[PDB]
Amino acid sequence: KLPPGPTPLPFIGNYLQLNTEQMYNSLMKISERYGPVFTIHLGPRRVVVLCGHDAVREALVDQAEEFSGRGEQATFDWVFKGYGVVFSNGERAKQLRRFSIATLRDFGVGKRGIEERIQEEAGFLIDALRGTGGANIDPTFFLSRTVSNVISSIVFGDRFDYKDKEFLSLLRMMLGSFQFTSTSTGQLYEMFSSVMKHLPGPQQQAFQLLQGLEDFIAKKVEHNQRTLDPNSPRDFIDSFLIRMQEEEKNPNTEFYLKNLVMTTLNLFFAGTETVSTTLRYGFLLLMKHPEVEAKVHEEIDRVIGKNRQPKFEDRAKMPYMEAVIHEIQRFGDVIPMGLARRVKKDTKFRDFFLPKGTEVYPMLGSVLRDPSFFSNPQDFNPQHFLNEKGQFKKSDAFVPFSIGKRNCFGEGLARMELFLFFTTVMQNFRLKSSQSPKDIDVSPKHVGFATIPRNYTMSFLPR
Ligand code: HEM
Ligand SMILES: CC[C@@H]1C(=O)OC[C@@H]1Cc1cncn1C
Repeated sequence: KLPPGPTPLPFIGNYLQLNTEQMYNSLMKISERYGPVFTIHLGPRRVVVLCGHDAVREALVDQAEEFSGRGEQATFDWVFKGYGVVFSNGERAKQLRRFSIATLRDFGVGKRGIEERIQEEAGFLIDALRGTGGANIDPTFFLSRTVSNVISSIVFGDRFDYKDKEFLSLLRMMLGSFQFTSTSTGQLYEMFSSVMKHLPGPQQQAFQLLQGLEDFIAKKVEHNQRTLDPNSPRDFIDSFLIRMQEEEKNPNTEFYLKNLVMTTLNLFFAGTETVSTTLRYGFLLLMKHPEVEAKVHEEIDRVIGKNRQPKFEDRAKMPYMEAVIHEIQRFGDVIPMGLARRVKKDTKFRDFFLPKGTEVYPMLGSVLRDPSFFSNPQDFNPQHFLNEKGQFKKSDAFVPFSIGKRNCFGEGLARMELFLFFTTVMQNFRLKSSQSPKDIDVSPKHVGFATIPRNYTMSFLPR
């Protein structure tokens, strides 16, 4: 009645059929044997795995409500503990998601206000890149510093200074723990956390980075508290603190300190690392494909010129750039196995029975590479998103933000950011790699919770 799967063993589950370094390939390999909907045992964790566009959409959209539970990610769980918008369920989820979305729009998200803040931050990126003077640099932290400062404005009320030493450490905490969950040990940790949380190893260093992140947010919330102005909130924290006061006499409130810290961390973390990873990966692809870089240039120069900052609406007259960013997001597949769902009630899903509470892995990468939707899914080709007339072409299999009732509500911000950061950088610079285009390796460094591109250095050269 449960979907079919390989026969597990007590405690280790499907250990023998799973290569923890490449969980994605391991899971896809077994679906070729059992079909697109199958059961797996990640140690004692029983998970139903959804592969391909059809399986994922049918579950997460067509049976949207039944599949709207949030599952676990054991590493982030160590810090969040089911608190915060991301890992919440039921009433907690309802309240915090609703609140978060509204307060984000209230601070400019999806509006003129945050476009300007992205624009301003992009100029600061251009300045920093200008300052390198075309030298061979690691782009990692130039990018993350810029991305992070958009969401930081919303939640903390101001950007960090680029020379802020603490800001860099915050960014390292985010990079290191994100990377960890993408490694072989990280993915083993998803199977065996009940043991591994108490053992020495890479898990502990990731925990202490998560701890550093929690500590800063806690600290920021306290400062905000002692200086709070109930009539004029400066940031996301303030709005949340204001609601906490309004709800002090409701004993079943979801608005209390721990949910504040964790939601704030959720957004600071998700609002920094993913766009940063996507950008980092984008530029590596662009250097691998010099001819794609040239069309991006051709379009930018013809549509925007050189004398003004790119803006969000330039999107509509830039089908190629839109296709390029989509392909980067499709190819880069930053969240390859989505973020775990779970069934809200006993569920009938296409001839299978899934008991209430059953965890679900929506294999987002398998949709992004679904051969029914993209002609050459393993290649980087912006034509995946283009008409024969050269106009932009939507895809139902373009699901990097996932789909359904618990989909990424940072999508708006992220789309704007990607459009602005990519265009403004490509407008002002051309890219020079350390190695020859043929020698560049755009295969991932790590694939686990996230897809991480290999470490590289590069030059940003003025046009
Ligand atoms: C390229 C950029 C991004 C990608 C690819 C991405 C991807 C994802 C994915 C795959 C999920 C799981 C959705 C699901 O459960 O079906 C998710 C959830 C989430 N993301 Fe993003 N994200 C991005 C940027 C952002 C940003 C900028 C923010 C904050 C402004 C953000 C905040 C969140 C939150 C709060 C959730 C959980 C929503 C919930 O549980 O209700 N993300 N994201
Ligand atoms: C680590 C970032 C977010 C968090 O706090 O816990 C899980 C979540 C993952 C995520 C959501 N949107 C983008 N990412 C990378």
